[PDB]
Amino acid sequence: SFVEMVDNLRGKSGQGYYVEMTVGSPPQTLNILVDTGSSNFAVGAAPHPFLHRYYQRQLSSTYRDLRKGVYVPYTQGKWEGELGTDLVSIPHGPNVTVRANIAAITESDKFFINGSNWEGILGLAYAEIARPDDSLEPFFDSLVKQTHVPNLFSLQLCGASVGGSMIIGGIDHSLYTGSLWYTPIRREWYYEVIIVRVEINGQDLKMDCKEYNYDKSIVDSGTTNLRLPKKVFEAAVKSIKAASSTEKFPDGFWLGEQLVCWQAGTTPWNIFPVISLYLMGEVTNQSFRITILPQQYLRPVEDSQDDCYKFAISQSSTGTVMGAVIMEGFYVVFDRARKRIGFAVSACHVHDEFRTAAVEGPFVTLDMEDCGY
Ligand SMILES: CCCc1cc(CNC[C@@H](O)[C@@H]2C[C@H](C)CCCCCCOCC(=O)N(C)[C@@H](C)C(=O)N2)n[nH]1
Repeated sequence: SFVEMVDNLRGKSGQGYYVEMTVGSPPQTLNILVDTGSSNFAVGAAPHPFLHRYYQRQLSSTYRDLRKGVYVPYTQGKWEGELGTDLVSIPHGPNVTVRANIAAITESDKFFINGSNWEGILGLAYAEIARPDDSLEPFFDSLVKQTHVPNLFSLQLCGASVGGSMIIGGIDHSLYTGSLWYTPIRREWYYEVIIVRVEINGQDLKMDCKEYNYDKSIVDSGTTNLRLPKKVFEAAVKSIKAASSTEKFPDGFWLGEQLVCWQAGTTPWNIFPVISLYLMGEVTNQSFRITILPQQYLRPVEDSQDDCYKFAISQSSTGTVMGAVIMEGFYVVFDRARKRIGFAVSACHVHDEFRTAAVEGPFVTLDMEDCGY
Protein backbone atom coordinates (compact mmCIF):
# COMPACT_ATOMS: atom_id res chain seq x y z
CA SER A 1 0.00 0.00 0.00
CA PHE A 2 3.13 2.13 0.34
CA VAL A 3 3.53 3.41 -3.25
CA GLU A 4 1.37 6.36 -2.10
CA MET A 5 4.20 7.49 0.19
CA VAL A 6 7.14 6.97 -2.14
CA ASP A 7 8.91 10.24 -2.95
CA ASN A 8 6.88 12.17 -0.34
CA LEU A 9 9.98 14.07 0.91
CA ARG A 10 11.63 17.16 -0.58
CA GLY A 11 14.46 19.39 0.58
CA LYS A 12 17.45 21.61 -0.12
CA SER A 13 20.91 20.21 0.56
CA GLY A 14 21.97 21.05 4.11
CA GLN A 15 18.45 22.19 4.99
CA GLY A 16 16.72 18.91 5.92
CA TYR A 17 13.95 16.81 4.42
CA TYR A 18 10.30 17.74 4.80
CA VAL A 19 6.97 16.04 4.21
CA GLU A 20 3.63 17.74 3.61
CA MET A 21 1.05 17.72 6.42
CA THR A 22 -2.25 19.34 7.29
CA VAL A 23 -3.22 20.65 10.72
CA GLY A 24 -6.56 21.96 11.91
CA SER A 25 -10.12 21.98 10.61
CA PRO A 26 -10.33 23.08 7.83
CA PRO A 27 -6.87 21.68 6.98
CA GLN A 28 -3.99 24.14 6.97
CA THR A 29 -1.16 22.86 4.77
CA LEU A 30 2.43 22.96 6.05
CA ASN A 31 5.76 21.48 5.01
CA ILE A 32 7.14 19.72 8.07
CA LEU A 33 10.77 18.73 8.51
CA VAL A 34 11.26 15.08 9.56
CA ASP A 35 13.70 14.77 12.50
CA THR A 36 14.62 11.46 14.12
CA GLY A 37 16.83 13.38 16.59
CA SER A 38 14.07 15.15 18.57
CA SER A 39 10.57 14.29 19.79
CA ASN A 40 8.44 17.47 19.57
CA PHE A 41 5.98 18.34 16.82
CA ALA A 42 6.14 22.12 16.38
CA VAL A 43 5.05 24.56 13.69
CA GLY A 44 5.53 28.21 12.93
CA ALA A 45 2.50 29.97 14.43
CA ALA A 46 3.39 33.66 13.98
CA PRO A 47 4.91 35.85 11.24
CA HIS A 48 8.64 35.38 10.64
CA PRO A 49 10.88 36.75 7.87
CA PHE A 50 11.76 33.26 6.60
CA LEU A 51 8.29 31.66 6.86
CA HIS A 52 6.11 31.49 3.77
CA ARG A 53 3.05 30.45 5.82
CA TYR A 54 2.24 29.37 9.36
CA TYR A 55 -0.25 27.64 11.63
CA GLN A 56 -3.18 29.90 12.51
CA ARG A 57 -4.79 28.54 15.66
CA GLN A 58 -7.61 31.08 15.56
CA LEU A 59 -8.83 29.64 12.23
CA SER A 60 -9.02 25.98 13.35
CA SER A 61 -12.22 24.80 15.03
CA THR A 62 -10.53 21.68 16.41
CA TYR A 63 -7.65 23.60 18.02
CA ARG A 64 -7.45 23.09 21.78
CA ASP A 65 -5.12 25.17 23.93
CA LEU A 66 -3.18 23.27 26.56
CA ARG A 67 -2.22 26.55 28.29
CA LYS A 68 1.33 25.32 28.94
CA GLY A 69 4.54 26.83 27.61
CA VAL A 70 7.36 25.00 25.88
CA TYR A 71 10.83 25.51 24.43
CA VAL A 72 13.31 23.22 22.71
CA PRO A 73 17.04 23.99 22.47
CA TYR A 74 18.59 21.84 19.72
CA THR A 75 22.32 21.34 19.30
CA GLN A 76 22.07 24.43 17.07
CA GLY A 77 18.93 26.59 16.92
CA LYS A 78 15.97 26.87 19.28
CA TRP A 79 12.37 27.98 19.59
CA GLU A 80 9.75 28.64 22.26
CA GLY A 81 5.97 28.48 22.02
CA GLU A 82 2.55 27.45 23.29
CA LEU A 83 1.37 23.83 23.57
CA GLY A 84 -1.94 22.76 22.07
CA THR A 85 -3.61 19.95 20.19
CA ASP A 86 -5.30 19.70 16.81
CA LEU A 87 -6.15 17.21 14.09
CA VAL A 88 -3.23 16.33 11.81
CA SER A 89 -2.99 14.46 8.51
CA ILE A 90 -0.26 13.43 6.09
CA PRO A 91 -1.63 13.75 2.52
CA HIS A 92 1.01 11.43 1.01
CA GLY A 93 0.97 9.18 4.07
CA PRO A 94 -1.52 6.85 5.72
CA ASN A 95 -5.15 7.83 5.23
CA VAL A 96 -5.71 8.72 8.88
CA THR A 97 -6.30 11.75 11.09
CA VAL A 98 -4.81 11.96 14.60
CA ARG A 99 -5.25 14.34 17.49
CA ALA A 100 -1.66 15.34 18.25
CA ASN A 101 0.28 17.70 20.47
CA ILE A 102 1.47 20.78 18.60
CA ALA A 103 3.89 23.42 19.81
CA ALA A 104 2.89 26.70 18.15
CA ILE A 105 6.28 28.38 17.76
CA THR A 106 6.06 32.05 18.75
CA GLU A 107 9.77 32.91 18.95
CA SER A 108 12.82 31.27 17.41
CA ASP A 109 16.56 31.79 17.12
CA LYS A 110 18.65 30.30 14.29
CA PHE A 111 15.91 27.74 13.51
CA PHE A 112 14.04 28.69 10.36
CA ILE A 113 16.22 28.77 7.25
CA ASN A 114 16.07 31.57 4.68
CA GLY A 115 14.09 30.18 1.74
CA SER A 116 14.05 26.67 3.18
CA ASN A 117 10.40 26.01 2.22
CA TRP A 118 9.50 24.15 5.45
CA GLU A 119 7.62 25.73 8.36
CA GLY A 120 7.71 23.13 11.15
CA ILE A 121 9.37 20.03 12.58
CA LEU A 122 8.21 16.44 13.22
CA GLY A 123 10.26 14.94 16.04
CA LEU A 124 10.09 11.18 15.53
CA ALA A 125 12.18 10.09 18.55
CA TYR A 126 10.72 8.91 21.88
CA ALA A 127 8.83 10.72 24.65
CA GLU A 128 11.87 10.51 26.92
CA ILE A 129 13.48 13.52 25.18
CA ALA A 130 10.29 15.49 24.52
CA ARG A 131 10.05 19.01 25.98
CA PRO A 132 8.98 20.22 28.40
CA ASP A 133 8.98 16.63 29.73
CA ASP A 134 8.19 13.06 28.75
CA SER A 135 4.44 13.41 29.38
CA LEU A 136 3.95 15.23 26.05
CA GLU A 137 3.06 12.29 23.82
CA PRO A 138 5.14 12.57 20.61
CA PHE A 139 3.37 12.62 17.26
CA PHE A 140 4.25 9.09 16.16
CA ASP A 141 3.17 7.65 19.51
CA SER A 142 -0.21 9.33 19.01
CA LEU A 143 -0.44 7.91 15.47
CA VAL A 144 0.12 4.32 16.64
CA LYS A 145 -2.23 4.55 19.64
CA GLN A 146 -5.12 6.18 17.75
CA THR A 147 -4.91 4.16 14.49
CA HIS A 148 -3.92 0.75 13.12
CA VAL A 149 -0.64 2.03 11.62
CA PRO A 150 2.12 -0.43 12.64
CA ASN A 151 4.80 0.91 15.00
CA LEU A 152 7.59 1.52 12.50
CA PHE A 153 8.61 3.85 9.68
CA SER A 154 11.46 3.98 7.20
CA LEU A 155 13.51 6.77 5.69
CA GLN A 156 15.00 6.79 2.20
CA LEU A 157 16.96 10.07 1.95
CA CYS A 158 18.39 10.78 -1.49
CA GLY A 159 21.30 13.07 -2.28
CA ALA A 160 21.86 15.77 -4.88
CA SER A 161 17.55 19.67 -5.09
CA VAL A 162 17.00 16.55 -2.93
CA GLY A 163 14.09 14.21 -2.25
CA GLY A 164 13.22 10.91 -0.64
CA SER A 165 10.56 8.74 0.96
CA MET A 166 9.14 8.29 4.46
CA ILE A 167 7.16 5.03 4.48
CA ILE A 168 4.85 5.30 7.50
CA GLY A 169 3.84 1.97 8.99
CA GLY A 170 6.04 -0.45 7.07
CA ILE A 171 8.84 -1.31 4.68
CA ASP A 172 8.69 -0.81 0.90
CA HIS A 173 10.84 -3.48 -0.69
CA SER A 174 11.27 -1.70 -4.06
CA LEU A 175 13.19 1.09 -2.27
CA TYR A 176 16.29 -1.04 -1.45
CA THR A 177 18.51 -3.85 -2.73
CA GLY A 178 20.30 -6.59 -0.85
CA SER A 179 19.48 -7.42 2.74
CA LEU A 180 18.40 -5.22 5.60
CA TRP A 181 20.92 -5.30 8.48
CA TYR A 182 19.62 -4.51 11.96
CA THR A 183 21.24 -2.92 15.01
CA PRO A 184 19.52 -2.78 18.45
CA ILE A 185 18.03 0.45 19.68
CA ARG A 186 20.09 0.63 22.86
CA ARG A 187 17.60 2.88 24.67
CA GLU A 188 14.27 4.45 23.69
CA TRP A 189 15.02 8.16 23.92
CA TYR A 190 17.06 9.14 20.90
CA TYR A 191 17.52 6.41 18.31
CA GLU A 192 20.64 5.25 20.12
CA VAL A 193 22.92 2.61 18.60
CA ILE A 194 26.40 1.22 19.30
CA ILE A 195 29.32 1.58 16.90
CA VAL A 196 31.76 -1.27 17.52
CA ARG A 197 34.52 -0.57 14.97
CA VAL A 198 35.60 2.22 12.62
CA GLU A 199 37.72 1.86 9.49
CA ILE A 200 39.08 4.44 7.06
CA ASN A 201 40.18 3.02 3.68
CA GLY A 202 40.16 -0.41 5.29
CA GLN A 203 42.51 0.59 8.11
CA ASP A 204 41.08 0.19 11.62
CA LEU A 205 41.14 3.41 13.64
CA LYS A 206 42.24 1.20 16.57
CA MET A 207 40.57 3.12 19.36
CA ASP A 208 38.82 1.77 22.41
CA CYS A 209 35.41 1.31 20.85
CA LYS A 210 33.89 3.17 23.83
CA GLU A 211 35.31 6.33 22.26
CA TYR A 212 32.91 5.94 19.31
CA ASN A 213 29.89 5.94 21.63
CA TYR A 214 31.03 8.60 24.12
CA ASP A 215 28.57 9.51 25.45
CA LYS A 216 26.10 8.06 22.93
CA SER A 217 25.64 7.33 19.23
CA ILE A 218 22.36 8.33 17.54
CA VAL A 219 20.70 8.16 14.11
CA ASP A 220 19.52 11.70 13.36
CA SER A 221 17.82 12.83 10.15
CA GLY A 222 17.68 16.41 11.50
CA THR A 223 21.47 16.78 11.60
CA THR A 224 23.32 17.24 8.32
CA ASN A 225 26.77 16.06 9.30
CA LEU A 226 28.45 13.00 10.61
CA ARG A 227 29.44 14.35 14.02
CA LEU A 228 32.19 12.61 15.99
CA PRO A 229 33.46 12.83 19.58
CA LYS A 230 36.58 15.01 19.88
CA LYS A 231 39.01 12.10 20.15
CA VAL A 232 37.44 10.16 17.26
CA PHE A 233 37.12 13.30 15.11
CA GLU A 234 40.83 14.06 15.44
CA ALA A 235 41.84 10.52 14.50
CA ALA A 236 39.45 10.55 11.54
CA VAL A 237 40.58 13.95 10.16
CA LYS A 238 44.26 13.10 10.61
CA SER A 239 43.54 9.96 8.56
CA ILE A 240 41.50 11.71 5.88
CA LYS A 241 44.23 14.37 5.62
CA ALA A 242 46.97 11.79 5.04
CA ALA A 243 44.82 9.97 2.46
CA SER A 244 44.26 13.23 0.55
CA SER A 245 47.65 14.88 1.20
CA THR A 246 48.27 14.83 -2.58
CA GLU A 247 46.39 18.15 -2.46
CA LYS A 248 46.40 20.91 0.14
CA PHE A 249 43.33 22.27 1.87
CA PRO A 250 42.88 25.30 4.15
CA ASP A 251 42.82 24.33 7.83
CA GLY A 252 39.38 26.00 7.78
CA PHE A 253 38.09 23.45 5.28
CA TRP A 254 38.59 20.65 7.83
CA LEU A 255 36.53 22.76 10.26
CA GLY A 256 33.55 22.96 7.93
CA GLU A 257 33.92 26.73 7.53
CA GLN A 258 35.59 27.22 4.13
CA LEU A 259 34.57 25.58 0.89
CA VAL A 260 36.82 23.79 -1.55
CA CYS A 261 36.18 24.07 -5.27
CA TRP A 262 37.43 22.25 -8.36
CA GLN A 263 36.83 22.73 -12.05
CA ALA A 264 33.49 20.99 -12.64
CA GLY A 265 33.88 17.30 -13.36
CA THR A 266 37.44 17.24 -12.01
CA THR A 267 36.51 16.51 -8.37
CA PRO A 268 39.35 14.16 -7.21
CA TRP A 269 37.04 11.65 -5.56
CA ASN A 270 39.75 8.96 -5.46
CA ILE A 271 41.97 10.84 -2.99
CA PHE A 272 39.36 10.84 -0.20
CA PRO A 273 38.93 7.59 1.74
CA VAL A 274 35.84 5.53 2.33
CA ILE A 275 34.70 5.38 5.98
CA SER A 276 33.30 2.17 7.43
CA LEU A 277 31.12 2.18 10.55
CA TYR A 278 30.50 -1.22 12.13
CA LEU A 279 27.24 -1.45 14.11
CA MET A 280 26.25 -4.01 16.73
CA GLY A 281 24.28 -6.90 15.24
CA GLU A 282 21.24 -8.88 16.39
CA VAL A 283 23.12 -12.07 17.39
CA THR A 284 26.03 -12.71 19.74
CA ASN A 285 29.42 -11.48 18.54
CA GLN A 286 27.88 -10.39 15.22
CA SER A 287 28.01 -6.98 13.57
CA PHE A 288 27.67 -5.44 10.10
CA ARG A 289 29.21 -2.38 8.46
CA ILE A 290 28.04 0.60 6.44
CA THR A 291 30.53 2.20 4.08
CA ILE A 292 30.38 5.94 3.35
CA LEU A 293 31.84 7.51 0.23
CA PRO A 294 33.37 10.99 -0.02
CA GLN A 295 30.36 11.86 -2.21
CA GLN A 296 28.39 11.65 1.07
CA TYR A 297 30.61 13.52 3.55
CA LEU A 298 31.68 16.17 1.00
CA ARG A 299 28.39 18.02 0.80
CA PRO A 300 27.77 20.08 -2.37
CA VAL A 301 27.12 23.81 -1.94
CA GLU A 302 26.23 26.78 -4.16
CA ASP A 303 29.02 29.08 -5.38
CA SER A 304 31.26 30.10 -11.76
CA GLN A 305 31.18 26.52 -12.96
CA ASP A 306 33.59 25.18 -10.32
CA ASP A 307 32.14 22.34 -8.24
CA CYS A 308 32.22 23.38 -4.56
CA TYR A 309 31.91 21.32 -1.39
CA LYS A 310 31.83 21.73 2.38
CA PHE A 311 33.40 19.13 4.69
CA ALA A 312 30.39 17.55 6.42
CA ILE A 313 32.19 15.76 9.25
CA SER A 314 32.34 17.87 12.38
CA GLN A 315 33.43 17.62 16.00
CA SER A 316 30.90 16.83 18.73
CA SER A 317 30.85 16.94 22.53
CA THR A 318 27.53 15.10 22.89
CA GLY A 319 28.43 11.85 21.09
CA THR A 320 28.37 10.49 17.56
CA VAL A 321 25.57 11.66 15.27
CA MET A 322 24.81 9.68 12.13
CA GLY A 323 23.24 12.56 10.26
CA ALA A 324 21.61 12.99 6.86
CA VAL A 325 24.99 12.63 5.15
CA ILE A 326 25.33 9.09 6.57
CA MET A 327 21.70 8.17 5.87
CA GLU A 328 21.82 9.34 2.21
CA GLY A 329 21.81 6.38 -0.07
CA PHE A 330 20.64 3.91 2.56
CA TYR A 331 17.14 2.73 3.33
CA VAL A 332 16.80 3.05 7.12
CA VAL A 333 14.07 1.18 9.00
CA PHE A 334 13.14 2.58 12.41
CA ASP A 335 11.58 -0.63 13.75
CA ARG A 336 10.28 0.71 17.04
CA ALA A 337 8.10 -2.38 17.50
CA ARG A 338 11.17 -4.61 17.62
CA LYS A 339 13.59 -2.03 19.13
CA ARG A 340 15.96 -2.16 16.16
CA ILE A 341 17.15 -0.08 13.22
CA GLY A 342 17.76 -1.61 9.80
CA PHE A 343 20.13 -0.47 7.07
CA ALA A 344 20.14 -1.44 3.40
CA VAL A 345 21.57 0.05 0.23
CA SER A 346 18.99 2.49 -1.14
CA ALA A 347 17.55 2.48 -4.64
CA CYS A 348 19.11 5.95 -4.86
CA HIS A 349 22.52 4.90 -3.58
CA VAL A 350 25.80 6.78 -4.00
CA HIS A 351 28.48 5.22 -6.23
CA ASP A 352 31.37 6.58 -8.32
CA GLU A 353 33.13 4.51 -11.01
CA PHE A 354 35.35 2.42 -8.71
CA ARG A 355 33.83 2.42 -5.21
CA THR A 356 30.34 1.80 -3.90
CA ALA A 357 28.52 2.51 -0.65
CA ALA A 358 27.63 -0.81 0.92
CA VAL A 359 25.90 -2.55 3.81
CA GLU A 360 27.83 -5.78 4.45
CA GLY A 361 27.76 -8.60 6.98
CA PRO A 362 27.83 -10.69 8.98
CA PHE A 363 31.03 -9.80 10.78
CA VAL A 364 32.21 -11.29 14.02
CA THR A 365 33.19 -8.67 16.61
CA LEU A 366 34.18 -9.59 20.14
CA ASP A 367 33.18 -7.80 23.36
CA MET A 368 30.58 -5.57 21.72
CA GLU A 369 29.03 -4.74 25.11
CA ASP A 370 32.29 -3.03 26.17
CA CYS A 371 31.61 -0.44 23.46
CA GLY A 372 28.59 1.00 25.25
CA TYR A 373 29.24 3.94 27.53
C1 LIG B 1 14.83 18.42 22.69
C2 LIG B 1 15.88 17.80 21.85
C3 LIG B 1 17.27 18.39 22.11
C4 LIG B 1 18.31 17.88 21.14
C5 LIG B 1 18.24 16.93 20.16
C6 LIG B 1 19.52 16.90 19.59
C7 LIG B 1 20.02 16.06 18.45
N1 LIG B 1 19.29 16.27 17.22
C8 LIG B 1 19.45 17.63 16.62
C9 LIG B 1 18.32 17.85 15.60
O1 LIG B 1 17.05 17.58 16.23
C10 LIG B 1 18.39 19.30 15.08
C11 LIG B 1 17.18 19.67 14.21
C12 LIG B 1 17.29 21.04 13.53
C13 LIG B 1 17.48 22.17 14.54
C14 LIG B 1 16.11 21.33 12.61
C15 LIG B 1 16.31 22.55 11.72
C16 LIG B 1 17.50 22.42 10.81
C17 LIG B 1 17.38 21.27 9.79
C18 LIG B 1 18.64 21.07 8.93
C19 LIG B 1 19.78 21.96 9.37
O2 LIG B 1 20.92 21.16 9.65
C20 LIG B 1 21.87 21.79 10.51
C21 LIG B 1 22.17 20.88 11.67
O3 LIG B 1 22.83 19.87 11.49
N2 LIG B 1 21.64 21.19 12.88
C22 LIG B 1 20.82 22.37 13.19
C23 LIG B 1 21.93 20.26 13.97
C24 LIG B 1 23.19 20.63 14.73
C25 LIG B 1 20.71 20.13 14.89
O4 LIG B 1 20.74 20.54 16.05
N3 LIG B 1 19.63 19.53 14.34
N4 LIG B 1 20.34 17.78 20.16
N5 LIG B 1 19.56 18.37 21.12
